[PDB]
Amino acid sequence: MFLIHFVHYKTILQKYTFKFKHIFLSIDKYNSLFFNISGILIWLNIIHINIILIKYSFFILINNFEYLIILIST
Amino acid sequence: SYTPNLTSLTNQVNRSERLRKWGSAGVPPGVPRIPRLEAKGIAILHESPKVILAGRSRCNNFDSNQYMLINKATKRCLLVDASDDWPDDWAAFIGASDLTLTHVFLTHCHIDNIINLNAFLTICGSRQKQDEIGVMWCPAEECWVQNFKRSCERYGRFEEMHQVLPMMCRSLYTPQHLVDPVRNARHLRRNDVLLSAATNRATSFIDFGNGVLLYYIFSPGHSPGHMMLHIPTERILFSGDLLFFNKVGRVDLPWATGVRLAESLRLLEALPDNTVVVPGHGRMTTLGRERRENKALQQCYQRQEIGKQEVSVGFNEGYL
Ligand SMILES: [Zn+2]
Ligand SMILES: [Zn+2]
Repeated sequence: MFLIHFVHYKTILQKYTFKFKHIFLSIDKYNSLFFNISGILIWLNIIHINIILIKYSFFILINNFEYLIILIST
Repeated sequence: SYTPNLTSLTNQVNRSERLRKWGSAGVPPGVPRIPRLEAKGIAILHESPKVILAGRSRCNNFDSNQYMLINKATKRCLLVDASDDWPDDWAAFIGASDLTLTHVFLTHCHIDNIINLNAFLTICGSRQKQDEIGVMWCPAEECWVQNFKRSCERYGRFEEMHQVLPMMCRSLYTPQHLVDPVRNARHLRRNDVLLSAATNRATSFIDFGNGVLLYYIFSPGHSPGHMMLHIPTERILFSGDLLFFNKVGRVDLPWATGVRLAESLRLLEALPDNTVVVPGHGRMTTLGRERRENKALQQCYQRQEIGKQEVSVGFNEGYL
């Protein structure tokens, strides 16, 4: 049988834990060629992208290493 | 070789391969510098009324060759594939010939071609101190520039590891540094040209002087950007790594395709047979002897004749 109704005197507090993205750090340190570009024309067989900034005279570099890449005035 | 991740370290086949290849050592011995013993002198290969070709064979333990074109009129010299374990004979040769080094041509940026490039530029600029030397190269070799350190890792070239390559410095094709207002030895290199893959017989040349024109030809397969030199007035074809004596270049390295090498061999059939082909490795030959006696070209044209749409030719054991 049950005689008494008793509660425990020690009160516990639930620790609220949560994972938030509070820090925003990134290691931006690469080894690559970066160009001044007055025009870039990316021709792969699916998608062609033509981006043109105007000038009086241009030059042409062409890269066929992965996909056709045409650069105007380097 | 490659980066040792978790899967490569827990593999027993990796330790089995490193036992089979190198015995009980397990580490590959690198490619060392040629000492001052067993080193030969610079030979004058060709003399002409226009140009002079001066070369040295087996200047690396990669068994590569070092060549320089000299313009007889303008007194300007041009190194092609600058990779010599001792670039002190060449600077003394240039200084005793009263020559000016203005550019260095690079076929491709493998380690057998650009290992001593900073040494060439530093010693020749130091002799010029008593306008700097430019570099002519193809930007696809950018992908082989960034792995210059890793290739210096595997072949034991530790003193050339921590060296910023001159092709990585800021040229006129790049944005400029915004320095504090209160230097130009390394900040900007105005003498730098980037070769284009659209190579033609009309305008894809370098004016070497005295009416001598050097046509660079875009010919991949051993590299994503691989530029031969062609001098039609002198019948001289600096092939680099595309064609050698009785053999062609490797395809079993990264960024190397066999069908690109086959197209590069197919774009060479319009030159005459008396064109002396000058390879990056080994002995020199002629293009007619390679049309008659080279089995790789025979296999390429035989596969083309029997109907292969994607003809893939290439070596798996040879020169890097
Ligand atoms: Zn190579
Ligand atoms: Zn080579």
